[PDB]
Amino acid sequence: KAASGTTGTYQEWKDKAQNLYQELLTQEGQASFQGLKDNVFDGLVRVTQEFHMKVKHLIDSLIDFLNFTTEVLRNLQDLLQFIFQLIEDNIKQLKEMKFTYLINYIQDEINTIFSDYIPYVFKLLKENLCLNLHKFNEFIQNELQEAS
Amino acid sequence: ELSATAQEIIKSQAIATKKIISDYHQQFRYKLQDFSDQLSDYYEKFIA
Repeated sequence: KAASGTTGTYQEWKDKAQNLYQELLTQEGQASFQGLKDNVFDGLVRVTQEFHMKVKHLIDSLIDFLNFTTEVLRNLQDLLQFIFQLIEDNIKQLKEMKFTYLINYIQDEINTIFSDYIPYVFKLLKENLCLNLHKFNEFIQNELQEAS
Repeated sequence: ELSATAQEIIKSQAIATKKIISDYHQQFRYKLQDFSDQLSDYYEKFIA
């Protein structure tokens, strides 16, 4: 009974293992993460806009609270709004220039290099060895002639 | 394959496991019979 149950459970779970293998292949392809980056950038933009509104409201309320300085506070409000706009622009840029591409690029580069460039380097070493040996022979022949 | 191998191994073990006990129980009984027979002639051997 124990053996039967164990075999049944293993065969049951074999399928999800292959599903996870497919998911891993997709991840190595780097094709399921960019969406999360876009979502987080959108959330960041939304939160930045909300905080922009809250901060300007706070400054406006503070002016009246103090009156219950003014020009400086208004200029500070304008500058803070400018900084908020800069932050929003930077977030939009970061969303535009996502980093997901270079990971797959380097993965492909290493996969190609291992199977392509390494044998060529070995061949370079072999050729250099033979060439240096032959040059050694030439130079020793010349030196021996001079010694004789 | 592993499950089948394990099942056949345990099946092979079980028969010999039973066989040993089956062999030993009958001799266990025959020993009691022999001892009971022995007790009968103790007094006569002693006296003789």
